[PDB]
Amino acid sequence: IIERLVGNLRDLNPLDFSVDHVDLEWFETRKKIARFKTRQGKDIAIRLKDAPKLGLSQGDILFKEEKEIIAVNILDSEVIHIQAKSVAEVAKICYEIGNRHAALYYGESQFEFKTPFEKPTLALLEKLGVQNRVLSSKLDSKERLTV
Amino acid sequence: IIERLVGNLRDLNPLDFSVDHVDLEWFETRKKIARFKTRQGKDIAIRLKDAPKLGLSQGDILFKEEKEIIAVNILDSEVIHIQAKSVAEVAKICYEIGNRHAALYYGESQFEFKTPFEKPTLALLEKLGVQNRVLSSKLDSKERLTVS
Amino acid sequence: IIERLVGNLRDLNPLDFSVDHVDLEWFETRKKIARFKTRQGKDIAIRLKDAPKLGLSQGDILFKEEKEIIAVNILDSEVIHIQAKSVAEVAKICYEIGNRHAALYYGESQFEFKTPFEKPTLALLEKLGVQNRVLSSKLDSKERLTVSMPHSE
Amino acid sequence: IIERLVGNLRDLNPLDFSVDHVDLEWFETRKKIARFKTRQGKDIAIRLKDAPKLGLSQGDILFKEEKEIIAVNILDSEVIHIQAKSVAEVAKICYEIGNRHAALYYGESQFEFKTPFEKPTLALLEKLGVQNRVLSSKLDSKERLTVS
Ligand code: NI
Repeated sequence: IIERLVGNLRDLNPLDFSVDHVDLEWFETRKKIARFKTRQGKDIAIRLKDAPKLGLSQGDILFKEEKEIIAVNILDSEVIHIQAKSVAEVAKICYEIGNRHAALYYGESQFEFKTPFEKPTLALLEKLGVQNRVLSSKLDSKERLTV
Repeated sequence: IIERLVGNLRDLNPLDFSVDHVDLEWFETRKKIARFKTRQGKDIAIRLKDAPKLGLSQGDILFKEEKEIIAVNILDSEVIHIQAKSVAEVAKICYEIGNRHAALYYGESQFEFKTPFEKPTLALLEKLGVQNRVLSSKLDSKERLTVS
Repeated sequence: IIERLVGNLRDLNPLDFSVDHVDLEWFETRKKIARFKTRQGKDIAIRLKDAPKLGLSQGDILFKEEKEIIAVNILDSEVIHIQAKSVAEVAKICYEIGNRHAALYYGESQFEFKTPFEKPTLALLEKLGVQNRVLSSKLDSKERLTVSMPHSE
Repeated sequence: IIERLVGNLRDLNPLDFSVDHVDLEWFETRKKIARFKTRQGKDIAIRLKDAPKLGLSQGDILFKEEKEIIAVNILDSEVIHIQAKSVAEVAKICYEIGNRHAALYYGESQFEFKTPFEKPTLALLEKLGVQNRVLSSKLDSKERLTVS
């Protein structure tokens, strides 16, 4: 029964280790009491203090033992990436989506923002006519914009 | 009844023209119709074709008889003035506010933003710890952020 | 690839059968295109000719060939239950929550109601003080309460 | 400057008095502070200590000198009068209106509620086959449901 995180694979870790991942959808990282069957059949429960608020993230270690580990993996989803030309054009998108109540994440870079696919968020984005694309990928809860 | 934009005395206009405007509070800027009595107690009503979708801007030139101008003044209001420290910070603000369903205006510099004062909001802005000042101020219908 | 329902188990079916439930979370019952894994091996896609409007329900028969059945189990989750004293009160909750854009479901009797636990939704429910216990419980689609989308459909 | 809700009229008091009325719409009762022109000529100096949440109700007695009084008349407005046939349906309605962040008031009959008139809100009410009827009427902020 897991209680606290031993950090992240990201912070090396050249692996090197055996890793059992725990495969979680994006909408599932804030779960607090939970039971899980791991990637390799294994069992693992979670009951956390100072649960990372924003959510659990890519490669979060639930369990390290010698060279054995369990990390969180975060399953890829359908996703609208967004490219604002300008700092104004950012504010505009963001308020807009806010107003919509959609979810919203930072991109890999400056004027990039990903939010889940939804046919009407598309809609919006075309209306105001912005640079988007749908790409199966990864919305780390670390990237989110507070509820 | 009055009908046409002839613009906005931003195109100075160091007057040259004795001025008499109507006073709308900032949201009353999108009546498709209504009547009021101007600031020097004169009369005229409204009708609306093609009046810019965002609302009436500051100094929207209504009437003209020689030099004697009838137009629009937007009263100043209590206003939260936000200074973002980074493009990230902006986005947060906007999403967060736009979600609140509150209303937003672009500011003076790239990173400045203006919304009506409320407590819920001010509050919020401090539970995110952005720097801002509460000021009394005009809100051009033109620097509003749209919604759709 | 599955097309439409074959009724429910409420229509017994005193099983007497081998149900292989597919396991839905509360908000998953309304997709019409999605790929599943039954409780045991089987792969299962759904493409739904005339989906029920409010969603899939408890043990709706997704697949009925011979004895071999595959029905919908709906997972449990933390529900704020709500028992509320009068028609006035009801009317508040509901309004206050619709504004919150939260999910909301008719409970067992005329006065009770269920909603997904979040913290805000609860925090207020005390802040205005209606009777409510939080319970691991099932949220039946059949018993929703339209939707929304928030603001304009 | 007025503070005092000197009281409210319906505590008879059956005039008894000359009473000058000042006429606001429902949307205008909200403020602690701002200014005005009365039925017969005049103009109001005020702020509000205990601005009863809700706001300025009907004939909340503002100023009072002899049989010389002013107080709040509130104008009629189109209103949607709703008759929910059961609590099942009370809930579906309330919720679905709150979901529009629209406005809503307790009724008079038992499964009656009232909300401003808006062409989409209407649109709503018929989709559900809830039965209503649009009437010009009063709106007591003593009757608006809250949102916290
Ligand atoms: Ni909303």
